[PDB]
Parts: sequence; structure tokens; C-alpha cells
Amino acid sequence: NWGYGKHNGPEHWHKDFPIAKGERQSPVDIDTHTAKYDPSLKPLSVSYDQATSLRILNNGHAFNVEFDDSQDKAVLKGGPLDGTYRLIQFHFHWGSLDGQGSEHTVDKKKYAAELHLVHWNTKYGDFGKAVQQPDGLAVLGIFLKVGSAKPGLQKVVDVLDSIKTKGKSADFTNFDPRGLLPESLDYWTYPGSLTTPPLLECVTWIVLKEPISVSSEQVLKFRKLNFNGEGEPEELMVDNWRPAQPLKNRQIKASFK
Ligand SMILES: [Co+2]
Repeated sequence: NWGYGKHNGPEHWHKDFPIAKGERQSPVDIDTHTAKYDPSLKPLSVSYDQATSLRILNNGHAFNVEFDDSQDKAVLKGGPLDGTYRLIQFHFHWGSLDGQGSEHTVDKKKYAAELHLVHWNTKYGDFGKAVQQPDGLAVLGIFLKVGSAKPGLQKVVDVLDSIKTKGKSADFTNFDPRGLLPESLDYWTYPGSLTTPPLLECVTWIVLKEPISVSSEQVLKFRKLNFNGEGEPEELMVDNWRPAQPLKNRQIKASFK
């Protein structure tokens, strides 16, 4: 029964999910002066040329663009990762106002939104087994700032009216996630968790330094979605972000000098 409201939001999650107060929780503030360049990081490889998107779903908390992960078709490798991680879905977190919405922050700066491309480690066979492992998942996080429109986002925006309410889905084939990436792949990395319940501590986070720009009109259309189901009182889908959590005994590494 978790969500993002006053009575069921992030400050309540620990009661059903005690790992919310764990040693490896996400998101975090990225203190750029404390993060250290790591020359042992290999080059990051984002191989999304054969990505096969299938469907888009409003799950009552965000919307997921789902991919066919039955074959190695869209994969993340390199950087801090060992082996191959397969893309299963992406989603966003965003605010009610342009001054908030991201989960990670950079020297306490909040962006308008944050894109998460979720991948699972193929050594574990499927996503469900991967989320029982400390290196099960790799999430590529990309900040969104408001400015010029992002052409590669428009197909997402324009289908949101068809998935307004919780539980609705639509066909969403032939979507190219390359068009959501910034120019540079410079990143920060650290060990963390899912940022929604069950908050499992299974993620290698790779957070790109360069944000993408999206237009005010694009993000306003995200804010017309609903957390509620059809025929229920409208609750706008906004502020579906968890705030930064304690870094504890962790180090954030940078890929760039
Ligand atoms: Co997320």
C-alpha cells in the first residue's frame, strides 16, 4: 500500500520494508568533491542497437517502458560492471515543479526529473533471481533538466494519454532508447538499492554527469498522469521520487578526471 503521499510515502516505507534504513540505500547525494576518479574503471558500453521495446504500463507509481529481455539485445557492460546486464525496462521520477523531481542529487542540486534504465545481470538467469544478489542489477540514471525539447522522448510523451491511470498499458514497439542518452557517458558509480519498495540492495548505480534537456511542455505532460485507477478521484502522478539517503560506509567513484 506504499506510495508518495503524506500518509504512505518514503518516510513510512521502513515499516513494511525495514531495509529502508539499511546500509546500502538509494538514492544519495553525489558530493562531487568527495567522489574519486577511479582509473580501474573500464570504458562503459551501452549497446542498445538491437533493443526491442514492447509495451508501456502505468503501474500506479510511474510508467515503465518494457523490453524483450529473453535474448541479449540491449545490454550494458564495462565501467564498474563484470559481465553483461540486460535491459528490462525504463521509467522516470519527476516533480510537481521544475525545481524538484530527481532522486539522486549533485552537490544537493535537484533536477526536474531522472530516467532509470534498469538492467539485470545475465549470470543469474532472470530478474527475479538477480534481485537476490548484491550485484544483480545495474541502473543507468540520467538527469533531466527543462530547456529545449528532447526529440527522442516525444513518442513517450504522446502515448501517455492512453495510459492515464493505474493498470493501463499500451503497445509500445519500435522505441529506440538511444535517443534518451546525453552526448557524454561520463558517470559516477556506487553500490545501492532499488529506490521503490522492496528497496532491495542489489544495484550498481551508474549516474551520468551530463543531463538531457526536455521541454517544459514535455514534463507538463508527465504531470497529467494519475496514480489512481480509472473512475477514482484524480491524484496527479507527481513527486514520485525518494529523497537522498545516508551514504554510510560507501564510496562514490567517478569515471572522469
Ligand atoms: Co527508478
